[PDB]
Amino acid sequence: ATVNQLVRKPRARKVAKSNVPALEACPQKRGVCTRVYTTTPKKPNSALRKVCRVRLTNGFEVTSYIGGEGHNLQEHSVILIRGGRVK
Amino acid sequence: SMQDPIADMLTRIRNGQAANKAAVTMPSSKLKVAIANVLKEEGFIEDFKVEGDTKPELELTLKYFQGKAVVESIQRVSRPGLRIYKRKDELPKVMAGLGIAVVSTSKGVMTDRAARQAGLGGEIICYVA
RNA sequence: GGGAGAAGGCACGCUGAUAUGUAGGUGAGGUCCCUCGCGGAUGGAGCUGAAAUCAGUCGAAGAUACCAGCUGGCUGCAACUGUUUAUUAAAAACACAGCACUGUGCAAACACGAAAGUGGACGUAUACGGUGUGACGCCUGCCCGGUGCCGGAAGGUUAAU
RNA sequence: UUAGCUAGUAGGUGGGGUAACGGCUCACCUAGGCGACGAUCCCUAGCUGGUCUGAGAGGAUGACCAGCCACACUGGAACUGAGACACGGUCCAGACUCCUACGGGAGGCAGCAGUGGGGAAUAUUGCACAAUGGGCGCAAGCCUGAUGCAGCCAUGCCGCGUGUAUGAAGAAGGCCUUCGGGUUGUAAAGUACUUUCAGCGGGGAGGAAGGGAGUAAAGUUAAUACCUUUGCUCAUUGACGUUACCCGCAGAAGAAGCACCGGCUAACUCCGUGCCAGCAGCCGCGGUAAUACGGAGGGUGCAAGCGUUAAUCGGAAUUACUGGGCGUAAAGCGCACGCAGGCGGUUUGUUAAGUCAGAUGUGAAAUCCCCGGGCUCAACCUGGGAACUGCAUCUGAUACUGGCAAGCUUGAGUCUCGUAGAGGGGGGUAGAAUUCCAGGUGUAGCGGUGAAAUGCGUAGAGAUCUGGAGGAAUACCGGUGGCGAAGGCGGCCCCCUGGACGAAGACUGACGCUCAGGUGCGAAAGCGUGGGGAGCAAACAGGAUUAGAUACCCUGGUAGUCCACGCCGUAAACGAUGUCGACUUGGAGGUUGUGCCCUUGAGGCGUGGCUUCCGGAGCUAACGCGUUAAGUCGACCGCCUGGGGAGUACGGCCGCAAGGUUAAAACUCAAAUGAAUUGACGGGGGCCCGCACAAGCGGUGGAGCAUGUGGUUUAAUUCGAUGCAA
RNA sequence: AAUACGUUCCCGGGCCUUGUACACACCGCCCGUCACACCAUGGGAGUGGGUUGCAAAAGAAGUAGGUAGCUUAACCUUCGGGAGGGCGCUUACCACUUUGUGAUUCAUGACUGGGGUGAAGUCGUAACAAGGUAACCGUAGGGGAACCUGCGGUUGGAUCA
RNA sequence: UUCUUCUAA
Repeated sequence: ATVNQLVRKPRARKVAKSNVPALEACPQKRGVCTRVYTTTPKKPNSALRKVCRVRLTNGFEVTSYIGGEGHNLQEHSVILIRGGRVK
Repeated sequence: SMQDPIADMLTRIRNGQAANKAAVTMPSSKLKVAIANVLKEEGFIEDFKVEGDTKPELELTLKYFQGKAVVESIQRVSRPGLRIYKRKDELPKVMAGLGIAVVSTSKGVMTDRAARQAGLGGEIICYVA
């Protein structure tokens, strides 16, 4: 913290990354349904969370949670994702 | 070892207040007297007694008020590793001006409120409050 | 250290100029010293003579003939130079420096010799003989029951006597 | 985890070249040039005014406006011209598209529209040069997809509505309920009033001023030709346009919706639902009574919008310049050396560099700020101001920091006498012990364990004495001792050698500190050759042990431990506290000096060095530290930034190797963590008690039957209790 | 009736004390192979791209230089020519393009290395108390697995007529 | 001397 050390080396402010990189700084991105299925969550909760494996515009293959209760989703379907993790 | 007599001086003032001593002595310098002749004038010490022939020794008298001390704070602004040169407009106000800031300009050593009325800035030594 | 001439690519004749011989090499007649000689300096005539540049110029092609490496990538095996089936087999075979074990105190061990004697060795354990392994790197586990070897001398067995 | 880079390179001379200077180009010399103040190489990028956030410091950012730059199918090149390497010029090569009678040609929206494409997503083959400009022309004019307009999107910022009063029967109805009521709710209904806007109908500025023609006079000239200048008339010029604004008209009319209510954070009930359906920024809700799911009611928040996602700062002091920390919560290199580096005692002059002050220049406009003005306000437009935190120049200033000289001695360093010491190497030398060998004596066990056993013994061990050999370590001293920077150093003697301290002095003149990179030292184990090998001892072997025992135990036993010379370079290398200063209450010691007082004995008064415990202030999250600071301040270096991943991967480096060293990322979690408190627990420690044990006696469990339970069976064997405490 | 010496041990309870990672509280917490499942990643015979160095080849257009040749309205002029220009010629430079060799980066890759994660498996129970062989650092060896053991160090360990 | 373990609200 001596200023000579501060002269020889600047304060490296830490660089943070996105947790949602597949959108690549976009609000929403178009996607293609690849597999629609359910998934049991981790220990404190017990459900069958409806979820779909998605091929995106940029070739990314991601999973994205189906909100709500009940849907009409097929594979090979055009959807749109907004973000947000599921805990 | 000896990187400053000034930071030696202010700390010997600082540790003498808490030690409740009446007389803090040290070897004297030309710049040391030029500061010590301000704080008597500004009313933060009572007496300084510069003596010594082969080597001048400055002996101070600490000002105490109502039992406790007068020097509530004593700092160092321009340290030897980092000097401070502020203009006449960037002169500070120690404790909203209630304390004083010792600045050395080309017109010797004075306080900041005198230096504002002198209208010329310089090197800020320390803060005394 | 190498691999590596890796690979790959460019130049190549002749004529003229540079410089009608250049760089260089050799080196007189001169000149001076000289203990004067089968001298020393100086001195450069002479001869001899590369290499390069530049500019021309000829062919389809100028290392023109003769002469004179095909290169690359992976892997087996042996480290290598070596040695060999004279006369169908040249290697992965052998040898090898290296490693390990073992024997041996000098009149050595051992070998050739009925013997004498000789090699060992005119060497003396950092020596010598034998066996196995075969550079270097990393290493080298378990079993002595068996077979050998070594050590033991209590007892059993037992020759000539 | 980019360290070397450069040959026209770098410089010169000469020639050439360009508007201009110059390897600009060439020739010839010279070998220079550059780089750790980051060259080089890689990745990304138009730059600034500004914009956004932030209290500021800063951070991010460059659409719109500007200033600059670059590009124009791609790659090239010149041309022309004052100005080009030319979006809408040429020429060549390419690609693609198109035409062709197949010989050939043509083509460039990153102009404005538009089409396709891509995409989460971004408008009309819109109109009009009236104004503002721009090009040409004497003018008139001509052109302008520059420009002014309209459409298009709640894209954003503003301004405005969707009425106002009254109205309790607290209506109906809804919801809820203690069934009493409550709430919706003055809300609506009703009553009176208002007509903004939109609509309709009618009226009606500014942007149109200039200029244009006809005219008059003056100037100019021979001119009253012309022309120029200044007055006068005729006409104008509007795309927007049905403008801005003004009156009628009619009625409450035509005009409100999203999000939210578990806490965080403003606002709850009811019902469905039952770890399902789901919810979810975080903590977390749902496993039959959910304020967290879904619905309803009610309420909260906003509003022509409301939400979600994206994206940036803030909060975040969470990189701490402002404004952090490193004893244990992440973090001080294992120490020492030392260059560059940064930092500097004291005093005098000098210098005026830094610094400060003043003055000039510039810091474009816009923007922001301040004071105004204009649009009915506001948004917006705009006047003036300040500001633009700078830089350049000039004039000062002299305290400090430098620069330059001179000094001084406190810092620092010598000289002089001594002092203590496991400080270092080198070579000896002892004495016990152990082992081994040999012998005497002697006899039946020895050894080991919890028990044993493996083992060793009658082939005479063990034991005992005597002799000899070998390696290794050096009892007691010995010490919360000593020395060394640490790592560390332990018999004695000798040889060589280091460091420290003290004492009186003498001298030197600041000679100082820290130190990236570098250099050395650096435990143990390990490595390499050699040696040596008593004891001990990984591995290994046997014996136990146990459910198992690759362990703990036993009996063995090899590397290894020792030496010589080299490699490795890590240790909880710890005081988990980097080095050198200065200040700041004490007490009790240890060790080592050195004065004084009669040593009046092992005494007292001093004065040093080092070290141990305690502990005041102070500090600390506490614990603690506490003059040897974890107190107060100085200088410089090293390091830290949630946990796992991980000091790992991948490269480099070094090494014989082992590895050392440098050092991530993906992914994952909402914890990890430190001290300290209260309990609990301990195959932890004390103290006490109980038919708890021990001391006793009788039983149960064997037998038969009674009774109850389990199980089985039944049409049903009703249900409940089910360690102790059924 | 018998018997009680006694408090060593056993069972339980209380008290002080210490340790402590325990706190629905030692019937506690806790670890690592292995089995399964999920997630990203290292390595990897290779494979396919991108970018770029390097060495040369390449020579359109263009311009500049030279120019045998053909040619040539102003100007000189004896009228013959003079210079110049044109065209072609060649030279210089250089685009397109080619060759080899590297480098770098992305994608992919049989297989293989660990890592992290599990509301139930299997094996053992190492650490937390003296965790029942104190714990841990180095380093070495061994071993299904936590681990074990040797040497050295640390206390960030309990015990005490 | 020996002595191990207690799933998921």
